Amino acid sequence: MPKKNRIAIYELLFKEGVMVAKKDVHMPKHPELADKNVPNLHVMKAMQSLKSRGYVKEQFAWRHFYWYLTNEGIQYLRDYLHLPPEIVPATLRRS
Amino acid sequence: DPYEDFQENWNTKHSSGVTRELMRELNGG
Amino acid sequence: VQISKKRKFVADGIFKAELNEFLTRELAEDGYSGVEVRVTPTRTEIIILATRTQNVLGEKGRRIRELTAVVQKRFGFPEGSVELYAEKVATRGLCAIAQAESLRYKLLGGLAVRRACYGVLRFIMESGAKGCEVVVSGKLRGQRAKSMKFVDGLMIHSGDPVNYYVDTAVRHVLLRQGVLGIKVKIMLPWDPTGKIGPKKPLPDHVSIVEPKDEILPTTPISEQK
Amino acid sequence: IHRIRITLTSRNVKSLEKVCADLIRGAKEKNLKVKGPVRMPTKTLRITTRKTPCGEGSKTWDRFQMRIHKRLIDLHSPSEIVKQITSISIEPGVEVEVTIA
RNA sequence: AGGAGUGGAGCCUGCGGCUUAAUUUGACUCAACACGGGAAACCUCACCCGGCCCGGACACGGACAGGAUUGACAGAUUGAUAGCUCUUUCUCGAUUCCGUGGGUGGUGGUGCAUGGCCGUUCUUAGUUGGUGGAGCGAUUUGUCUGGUUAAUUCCGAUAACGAACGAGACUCUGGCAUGCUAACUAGUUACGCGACCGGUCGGCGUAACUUCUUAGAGGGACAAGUGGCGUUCAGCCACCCGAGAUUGAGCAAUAACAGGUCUGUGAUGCCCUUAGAUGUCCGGGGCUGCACGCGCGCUACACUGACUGGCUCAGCGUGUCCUACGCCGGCAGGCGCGGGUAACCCGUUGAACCCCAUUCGUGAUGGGGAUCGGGGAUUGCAAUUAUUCCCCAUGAACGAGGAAUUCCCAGUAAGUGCGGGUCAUAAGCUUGCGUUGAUUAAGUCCCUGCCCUUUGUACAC
Repeated sequence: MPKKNRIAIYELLFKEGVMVAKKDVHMPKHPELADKNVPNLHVMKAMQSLKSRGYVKEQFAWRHFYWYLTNEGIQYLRDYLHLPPEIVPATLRRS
Repeated sequence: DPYEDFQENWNTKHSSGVTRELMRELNGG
Repeated sequence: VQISKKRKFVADGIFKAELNEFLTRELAEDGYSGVEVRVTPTRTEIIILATRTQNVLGEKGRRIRELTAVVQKRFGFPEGSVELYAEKVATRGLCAIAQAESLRYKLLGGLAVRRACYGVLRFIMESGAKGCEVVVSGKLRGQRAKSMKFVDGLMIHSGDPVNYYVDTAVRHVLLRQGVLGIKVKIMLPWDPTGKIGPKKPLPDHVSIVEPKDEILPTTPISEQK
Repeated sequence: IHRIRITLTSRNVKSLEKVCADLIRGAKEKNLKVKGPVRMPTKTLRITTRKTPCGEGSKTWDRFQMRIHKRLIDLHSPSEIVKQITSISIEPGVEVEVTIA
């Protein structure tokens, strides 16, 4: 894989924290990460590599993969995206 | 579980052992 | 143009089937009972039923926030049009899903089949049901498969009252050496709705009121008022 | 103003007729000239599946159904009051669709 | 008692068997064999012949920025523009590779390791506690000699009383409502208008209203009335009034099969396999091959018929791919125009047997169309192992079918078409629907098989 495909995957794992898929290998475009031309294979196998680290939660359904944040995934992302902890994601917006 | 052991094994080779364990469970000790 | 009413009404079904399947698979530990999808063109809210509803939310409303974004980015409809509502169940003892996952907790918790099934049976019959049945099948002891029924109370097997007076649940437990599958049925009681049991009675249950003793007359009393 | 028509489709009949009765009673409350609930020919979708998963037994079949009752009430009233009446009796299991002018 | 048959012929499909590089495989009495939604041109797809890819996460050590990897034009080899490999010796900045560990994905194996589902005993009428009786007890009574019922359905006796599951009830459907609710996406009747002879209009717009048409609520039938037969009891028979005095299904107990299904599942245990991969893509074959047996069916063997005109009637359904209309063609088909996400458009769904006439007249006929040669047109990346469809030819057996054997008691057999599933192309299959519409029976245990009670056992797998 190239490195620029992976870097837009962690950004929607911080503010919301979840990432779904399709389990379609030959699917040429992942439709949620449009305008980047990343295949479904290159987000699905990347999250398979991330599940052996222990940073995404595995839950399957009829067809779609599902991947949640881990509680240790916030600290691993806040340095990899080089973010300050002063900004708050959707965890503590309401009430 | 001595009750379930007794009800399963009362006919088998281990019938006297599960009988003794059931009686141990029932009559105190 | 939109889709036809034939294809619309079925597509409302495959939505609630995949949603309920994914919800069972994820929330099979916190006692998931069922969804209620109230559709509205403004916000299609999804009401989650659960046993311990405060533990579904996470830390001050944290865990269900993940599921909101999951169901948002999954089914194509945009954000701000769905509201999750983790609601406490009415009675856990009168839900077949809530009991057939509790028996999985005790079987995978290393307990005897007799005491587990009879404890869940005791809890269901003390919860107010007219009767229930728990069947645990598989390699219970050895490597020839047995079954084990635990009948208690009344049960219906035939005719249209089996559609709303019972509720069945089939759960597979995964042990070390195979799969046991449990089947739990509960025959729900009466109470024209107290939100428990059907309103309709059993269709062969005739109930006859007692007559009140009218005061017998002796003389023709012509009482003006 | 002409052709103000409300589409009421449901999967069951009892809640659909209750919603129809509430809308007709509310249109009686507004004192409009109201074509009542007409009754379209109900559609019934047939799916006939073999009952077995493998294909061994005595060729028994299943017969599933979905009965979609469809009603239409009609009004002759301006557009500002037809939105007030449809927003009150929100109820699950039914589906509402309105058309105007 | 009968009716239609099947078994006989051709053809179509499914099994054995012979072959085959491969002709993937499950299933063998009811309870396999038009079943695996199994009508597979590629995919499907397992099988056979080859050829790529890693889609080997992660951890360890090495190679390691003097590079591990990748695309590679041209030539060679190939089936390829497959860089797959040799030369051509350049990108590609570690995205990797080698080993050690260990995962993975498998329509690979066990369905006798399992779950779930389904089939069967059996849709037969069975089944079981509680408390009370009787027994030292195993056990028994209830759950019965009998009458009755579709039914352990009931009466009736009665040491039992009450119950419960199954049966019944229930749910859906069919039949009745000139009573009710309503209806410009359904109409009737009437009024004008228009047309042609007071008449015909599926022709135009208003108007009363729901009979027709839709679909809700509710009635309605309960062996209720009468007469027989009944321990005159449960109930049976006949009739009257009535739309109806059996509508047809769905659901279905306990206890069981070493029933089928890992090939429907990210249901699953172990086992096998994992980079000349049992993973997976690509391409080509095969699944269909054919001396012979066995099962579902279709066409028929004619005159109660065939050929050609004419006339006249449905219902359940589908539709973004269904189709209205004008033109060019023998036709399958080409063209453009619209409508329909649907009681609004196809559609008044102008169906076929049936009917009314013409011709052919008992013969291997023009019956019956198989088998074959040529074209033509569609769907597709692709039609040769004819995918289908149209038009010309050729004309096979077949003269009512032995032993045997299947299904059926009323809008039922049987004839006849239409729709759905499969579907790019597609029905001889199946699942539904309407149309025409009968013969005979209203009984029994003789056969097939199931159940109960008195025998007796050397039986207790």
